[PDB]
Amino acid sequence: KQPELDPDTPSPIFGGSTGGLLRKAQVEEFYVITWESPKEQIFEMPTGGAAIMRKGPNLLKFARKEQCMALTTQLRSKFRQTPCFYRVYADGKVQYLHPKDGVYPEKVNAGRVGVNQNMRSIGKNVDPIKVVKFTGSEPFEI
Amino acid sequence: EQWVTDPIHVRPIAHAIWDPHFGQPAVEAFTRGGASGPVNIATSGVYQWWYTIGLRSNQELYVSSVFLALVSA
Amino acid sequence: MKDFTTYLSTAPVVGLGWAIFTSGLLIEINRFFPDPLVFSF
Amino acid sequence: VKIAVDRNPVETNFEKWAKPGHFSRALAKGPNTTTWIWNLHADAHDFDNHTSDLEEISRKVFSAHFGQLGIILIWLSGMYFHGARFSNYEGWLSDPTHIKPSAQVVWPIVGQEILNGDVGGGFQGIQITSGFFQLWRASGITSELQLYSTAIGGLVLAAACFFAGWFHYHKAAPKLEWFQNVESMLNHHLAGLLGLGSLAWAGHQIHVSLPVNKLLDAGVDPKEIPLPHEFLLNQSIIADLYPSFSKGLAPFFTLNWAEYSDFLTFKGGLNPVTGGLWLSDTAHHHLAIAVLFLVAGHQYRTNWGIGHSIKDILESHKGPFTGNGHAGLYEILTTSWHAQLAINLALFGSLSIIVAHHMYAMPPYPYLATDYGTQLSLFTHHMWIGGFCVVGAGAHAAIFMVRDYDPTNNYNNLLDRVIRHRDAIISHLNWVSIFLGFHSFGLYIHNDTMSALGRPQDMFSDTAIQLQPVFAQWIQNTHFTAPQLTAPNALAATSLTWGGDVVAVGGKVAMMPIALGTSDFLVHHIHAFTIHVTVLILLKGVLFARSSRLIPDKANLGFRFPCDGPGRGGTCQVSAWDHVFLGLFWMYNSLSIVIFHFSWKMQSDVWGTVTDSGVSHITGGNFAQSANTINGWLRDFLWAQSSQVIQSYGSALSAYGLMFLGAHFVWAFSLMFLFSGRGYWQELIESIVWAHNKLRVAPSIQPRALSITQGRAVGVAHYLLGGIATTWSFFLARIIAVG
Amino acid sequence: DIAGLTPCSESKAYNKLERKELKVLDKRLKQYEPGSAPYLALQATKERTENRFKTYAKQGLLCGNDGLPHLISDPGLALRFNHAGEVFIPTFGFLYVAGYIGHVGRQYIILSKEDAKPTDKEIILDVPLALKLAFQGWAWPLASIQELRNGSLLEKDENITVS
Amino acid sequence: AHVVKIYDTCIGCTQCVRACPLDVLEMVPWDGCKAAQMASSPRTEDCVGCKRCETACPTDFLSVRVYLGNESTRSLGLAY
Ligand SMILES: CC1=C(C/C=C(\C)CCC[C@H](C)CCC[C@H](C)CCCC(C)C)C(=O)c2ccccc2C1=O
Ligand code: SF4
Ligand code: SF4
Repeated sequence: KQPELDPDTPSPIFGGSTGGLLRKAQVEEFYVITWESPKEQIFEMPTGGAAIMRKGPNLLKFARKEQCMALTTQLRSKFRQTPCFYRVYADGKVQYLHPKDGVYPEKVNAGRVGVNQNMRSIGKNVDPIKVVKFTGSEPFEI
Repeated sequence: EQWVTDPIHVRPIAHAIWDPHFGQPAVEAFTRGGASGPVNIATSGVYQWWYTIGLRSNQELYVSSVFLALVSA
Repeated sequence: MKDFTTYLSTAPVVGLGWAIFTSGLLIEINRFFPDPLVFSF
Repeated sequence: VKIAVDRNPVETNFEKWAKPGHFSRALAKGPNTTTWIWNLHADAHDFDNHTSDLEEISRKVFSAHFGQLGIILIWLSGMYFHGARFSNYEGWLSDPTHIKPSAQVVWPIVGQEILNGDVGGGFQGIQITSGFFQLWRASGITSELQLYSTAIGGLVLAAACFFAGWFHYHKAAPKLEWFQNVESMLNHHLAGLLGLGSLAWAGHQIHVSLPVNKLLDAGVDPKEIPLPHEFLLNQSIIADLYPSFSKGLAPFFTLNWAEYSDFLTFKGGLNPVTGGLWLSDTAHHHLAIAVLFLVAGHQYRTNWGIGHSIKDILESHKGPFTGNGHAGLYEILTTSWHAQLAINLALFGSLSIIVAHHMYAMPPYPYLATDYGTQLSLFTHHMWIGGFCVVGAGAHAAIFMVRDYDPTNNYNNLLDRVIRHRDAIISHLNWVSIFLGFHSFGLYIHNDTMSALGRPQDMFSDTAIQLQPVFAQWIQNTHFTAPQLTAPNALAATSLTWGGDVVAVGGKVAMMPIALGTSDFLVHHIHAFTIHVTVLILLKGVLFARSSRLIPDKANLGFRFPCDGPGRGGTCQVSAWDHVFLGLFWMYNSLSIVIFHFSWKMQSDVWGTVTDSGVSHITGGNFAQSANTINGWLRDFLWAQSSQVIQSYGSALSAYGLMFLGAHFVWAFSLMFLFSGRGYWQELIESIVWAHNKLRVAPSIQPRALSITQGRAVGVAHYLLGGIATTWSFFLARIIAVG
Repeated sequence: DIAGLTPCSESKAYNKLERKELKVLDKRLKQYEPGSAPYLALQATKERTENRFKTYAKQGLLCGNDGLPHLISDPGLALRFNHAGEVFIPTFGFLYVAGYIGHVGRQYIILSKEDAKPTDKEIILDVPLALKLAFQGWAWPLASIQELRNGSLLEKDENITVS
Repeated sequence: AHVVKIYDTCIGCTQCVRACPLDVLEMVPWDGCKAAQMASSPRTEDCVGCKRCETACPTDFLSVRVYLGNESTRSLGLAY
């Protein structure tokens, strides 16, 4: 069960910085991350300095998506902690992205069907002949 | 006209200047011709090519300029 | 001694030994033979 | 604090040389690509890249220090031995006024002997602008027989220095406990290395002030001058020279310092006949330095409960705004060598430039003020060294922040507070640089436009509309009225650059006061602009190294990387290495502007020959109404002063023109690298490799083009090389034909 | 007479340049006594300068309206005259030396392609092998032509291309 | 956006995913030797085009190639 975003979640103790949180975050979108973080500890922020983190699930949020994938990968690095992602649009609609499979896209989950791929040797593509349409960047099969 | 008669004693002129930024010495420095105010020498080589083909009047130049404007339109 | 002779195959050897031989030879030829600009015949 | 070394930590053997790149396990496997060699070269000194053993890193650094000082001592010995064997030092010594210094004589091979300029003294050779003859004259040297022994001593000391390096690396390799003795390192550098050396050199200048001040400046031939040992021991001699001696050394025991006035004297200034300064002032200054740096090295608790350590002092400094500051800066320094190196190079280059500024207007030697060439040489040399040192400090700051940094134990609220507003500083300095560019460079555009439009009465000028500074003039006023008003015991002012009294030695004015007008105002604003832009580059490289607004995962990519990828429109020159790359160019620009200002001021409003009626300078005062326009720098300074560098093929100065053209060449050559990439070059190498494989002559090592980082490195290297070499050739061929 | 140039002895500008150089040398040669070192240095310099100007004018080298020597590089003008040494034989000498060098380097780089890790041999050379091959290449024109007729230098199109 | 493709030349090393900074591509069934995974691009609204996935892909020739397309707020990495 992919968990959905929950407002009114406490935040880690930190002073402030000058990264992100601009006009884009108010009228376009903002991204959210949540993760366990037991054993209240010290961590580093991708757009700031060092901060403390209580035990129990805690939630953060930033401006760009990579600003949270960096934290997910960090959490991989040291102690096995398992955060998640969230999307937000102007209408308030929320979308869950990472990890949809729940098993961290680097590992397969029981079964799905992927797109944007073709069974052809590297190269051996089509010459610019018969490619006058050019459809932006061709999938070569659609 | 000042070029066809004695093409050795004179030099070409390209266009004039209405720039208010020039000072009094500037108007006195860009006045090689003497028949008008500040001017600029003509380095296009158009006098020679226009006189070799045959031209000794400014009206003959106005005519061609109007003709070229018409063909452009 | 062995590792030293092996070390003596790198930049600090021919590339130094070479081009030292050559600079010396050219300088000596230009010193004994002062100013050539054309062959004897 | 104690000593802690290990016995035979690394056995001495020529094996590890047979495997280049052993220090990097990635390189030790083998050179399968031509990039292997360049990485071998670019990483041999990268001690913290070999392994994370900071003990081994500290040992490597403490050994490379001796490795450098050995070369330093062999260099000084080589200078002394050049002065000894082949030079006109005796001829110069018998007649310093007209004879010029020469210590290099070329070999007759292909006509290069023309470089042996006729300098007199019965000897011909290459003129030297290093300043060793004037430095040696202040030591009572009378003949060449002394420099031989001095060079012998220097070479023995250099051999012993390499010995000590090998000893402390392979026989007495210390531990981190000894290296991290900040208390001991300070109280022995500050007190011992500085105080003891200063006291020894002051005692030296005190007992060598006889020849220079009295005998050398009385027409006495150096052979006629009694040797220094004949001055030291005989009490009758030092009683005849200075009456303050032979008293009995009584005033120094009871501290009744009243009779010591013939050798510790405070005068200031110089005689327009003696050319140089006096040794008594330098002796008193060195005694002051010795006492000061010896007492200062005694303000730290080490063992016997006397004093206070550095950690307690750092802990007892906190304020309302920051709070809990200076928490782990002691560990900041004791942990990484890069932090200490960056902190040192920070003000090391700045103090080098300050030494340049204190040398050009205060020549601390005899018979060199008239030598208009040595001053420019040393001034520009030290300023470029200072610029490089400052840029290197900017680089090593980011180096520290990359490898040796973690805000957990070295945590400090000061550093994180600086980081938390790392963007407002950059934005405001951007705005300030825009201000200075529109307000210091646009003025030259306005002046050119006004001079071209035929309105000279509207151009900025000391005659049309004055824009000269007064604050610097008020500082010069406070220094001028300082004697007898705010400096009672003082005789003269700080320097003769603002106090009239045109001092001339043999026609050539040794010193004339320097004016400050609209031109100096504009040029100092240009200097501030360039320096602020350089600091902007360096600081924006240092801060945006751990994290940024675009790429958060920036620390893992390291310190030396060209980019991240052509994504988000394009990422290029984002690493701190690239910011140091650009800071090198900006330091070049700033230092070049400053040195051109120096040269042209000194040649227009300072230097010249004095006639019966006043002084006739080199140039006819072309500094007033030429600096106010960019064309002026090409009107009377660059165009005018370049005649010698291009007209010196007929004399021994042709090598200057050769270096001139070659530096132009290498500069454009650097442009080649700076404007190109690798794709084109790699594919061209591909086709060339095709051409090779047809005859089966290609190499086994895969020939690849240079790395992007190495491409930019070669670019900047050739660029600064060409620039500095061209400017060197110019300033060194122009100043010989005018002095 | 070729190209309007005249033999370099009959050039008034050439002799004027020689006199100019000698005057410029003597004006600062008169600064020193005949016993000191700089004087002997200038004496020897003048010696080999006069030798420059004397030895050039033999077997014929054309100087132009400027009096300076001008090399003739066409075979055929160096023939039918005496100019084969201006640049005709130096061409063959450089070709010989460059052959020599390339031959030795190629045979080295080939004989190293057989042992394990040849890359090492390119950063740690085989000094005795290089010395042996260095003293065996001065017949390379013989070995090159017949190694060409042999075919041991043409690779039978087994290399990496893209097209 | 950025048209990303994955050819049949692949071994399923799971490296171009533990290297992608934006978690764009997935790895779902493939019939391999020891790991048996193949990469796929189900979504591209967040792909910036950094070509970090092309550096870690050890396939010769590369299994993934980013066809550079048009830019957006996500594709330009704009926090504003
Ligand atoms: C030409 C060029 C190269 C190619 C650079 C090369 C090929 C440097 C190689 C030259 C060295 C000096 C080869 C010398 C090595 C010799 C084979 C052996 C040395 C000779 C001995 C006698 C020492 C780049 O890599 C590059 C990168 C980024 C921007 C622009 C450029 C660029 O313009
Ligand atoms: S280009 Fe960058 S963001 Fe896009 S799929 Fe590849 S690694 Fe991920
Ligand atoms: S990185 Fe390349 S080879 Fe590896 S799983 Fe991804 S597409 Fe396949």
